[PDB]
Amino acid sequence: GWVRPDLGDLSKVTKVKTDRPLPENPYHSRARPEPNPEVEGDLKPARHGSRLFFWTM
Amino acid sequence: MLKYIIPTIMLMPLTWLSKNNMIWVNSTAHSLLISFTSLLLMNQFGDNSLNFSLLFFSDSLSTPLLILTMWLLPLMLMASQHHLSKENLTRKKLFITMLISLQLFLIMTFTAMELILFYILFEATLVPTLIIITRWGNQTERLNAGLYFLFYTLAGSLPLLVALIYIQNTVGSLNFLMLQYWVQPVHNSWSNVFMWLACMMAFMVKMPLYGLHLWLPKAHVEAPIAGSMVLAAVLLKLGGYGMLRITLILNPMTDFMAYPFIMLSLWGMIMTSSICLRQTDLKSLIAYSSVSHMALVIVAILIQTPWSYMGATALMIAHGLTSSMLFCLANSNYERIHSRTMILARGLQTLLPLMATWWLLASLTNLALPPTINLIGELFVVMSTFSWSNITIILMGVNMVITALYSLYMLIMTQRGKYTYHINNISPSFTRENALMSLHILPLLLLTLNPKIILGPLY
Ligand SMILES: CCCCCCCCCCCCCCCCCC(=O)OC[C@H](COP(=O)(O)OCCN)OC(=O)CCCCCCCCCCCCCCCCC
Ligand SMILES: CCCCCCCCCCCCO[C@@H]1O[C@H](CO)[C@@H](O[C@H]2O[C@H](CO)[C@@H](O)[C@H](O)[C@H]2O)[C@H](O)[C@H]1O
Repeated sequence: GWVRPDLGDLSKVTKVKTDRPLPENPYHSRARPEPNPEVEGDLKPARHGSRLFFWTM
Repeated sequence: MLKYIIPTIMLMPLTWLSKNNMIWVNSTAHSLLISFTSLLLMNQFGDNSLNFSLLFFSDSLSTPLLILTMWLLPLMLMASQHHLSKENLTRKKLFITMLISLQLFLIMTFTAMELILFYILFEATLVPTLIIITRWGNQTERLNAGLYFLFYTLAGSLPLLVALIYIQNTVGSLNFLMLQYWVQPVHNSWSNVFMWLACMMAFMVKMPLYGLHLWLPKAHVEAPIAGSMVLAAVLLKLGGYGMLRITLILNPMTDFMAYPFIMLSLWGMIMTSSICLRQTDLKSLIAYSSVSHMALVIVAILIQTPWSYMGATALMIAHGLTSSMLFCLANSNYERIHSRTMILARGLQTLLPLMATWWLLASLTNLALPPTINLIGELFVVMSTFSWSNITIILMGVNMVITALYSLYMLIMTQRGKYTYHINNISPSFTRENALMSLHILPLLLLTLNPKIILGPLY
């Protein structure tokens, strides 16, 4: 009772049920370094302007 | 300071929009009006300086220098308009523009509260000064004189720029008021030895210090009269004014770093006074006279005493008017005989009796006849250097003797004796020439009645 698969059958992506648990860290990754502390707040005008030498603005 | 900066700028539209025949009348009149209003800067207080804004302030040191600067502009216009008569009209207006722009840089230089704003304006005065010398000088050597003036100054200034920026980095500010309170002592080290040199060499070259003075006789002999007037009266005092301010942050290292420069000044003043006895060129004699006088100012600033600072402040003002007068007097002779050779035209008191009075008065102030402010300044310095070391009175005494010898030698050679026979174009002194001389000597003699306003912050 063996039926030959059709053209395109064997290239199908299929789903398979397994009782094996999905690996947790397949790449064996170390812990990622923490991100740089985010800078947040309300953008206020620069205090006393540029403050370049004598400039007052 | 905007009540002085803005009207000074408005002199440029006035000159360019004036009728072709009124450029001198208009610029002279309105520059005199600006000079009048500069007296309002004498609202000085016993404890606090006059601080107008974050950019400009005026204490008792800068106030007299500002008034000298603004008084000099009308005098320079009067002194130039004769030899510029044949000049092209646009090139006459460009000449006046160079003088106005110099006044602008100067009054901002003397009132800048921040030292890096002072540096830029202090340097900016070079361009108009150099252009005046090299464009409107008369001789071939004016080109070499421009280069010596430019590169002597820059050799010293560029180290000063590095030192000031380094000082701002470490102290956090260059505001002169802030420096008074945040100043820390300077401790010995080769690193501080060169910080001290960088902070003081730019000003030493401007004074000039003996040894570093060679640019000055070159520049004077080649500059036009107006250039020589501002050079001697004000631009030399940028060195003195800068030193009087920066020495605040150089203590106590100034105790021993001063020695090589006091030695140069104390000995240099005798050397340059003696050079005057053998000068053949009248302008060169007056140039070398300035070196001798400014040597006293350098010594006074470096010994750092209340009496020496008062003396230096008076000497700078007194020298400014006297040396400017002497250059103007020699110029009036030159406009007649067209040579600076001192011995060429003799016995002029016979031909120009009233101009011989000006020659006498100018000489008497130059030798510091009491109670002129020339004597007040020179005497206060001598009192303080005597306490610094008693033996200095020997060198001070000799300089006073030699100063009298060359001052009266210049008077006797040009004004007395027999007139030169073949010189027959000595026309009577013009009103412009006599008014120019009197506008030098009268304010100089008037200041004797009230000398406290030129004695500086330590009065
Ligand atoms: C340039 C004029 C000086 C000429 C001589 C040259 C001096 C040396 C130049 C090197 C740079 C030094 C300049 C020093 C001043 C700069 C620092 C400063 O001025 O502070 C910032 C300034 C705002 O100035 P502020 O104190 O706030 O006063 C406001 C008054 N309404 O904001 C600024 O920075 C801009 C101010 C620059 C100064 C010139 C502009 C002033 C506005 C007048 C412009 C002309 C308007 C009239 C147009 C006429 C058209 C024919
Ligand atoms: C017109 C030019 C004028 C030139 C004037 C010349 C002035 C000469 C000043 C010399 C004194 C310099 O200042 C001196 O420098 C050295 C820096 O190494 C400091 O001393 C430091 O280095 C020396 C090495 O020689 C160490 O032994 C010492 O332990 C260390 O603290 C001194 O504590 C300081 O007294």
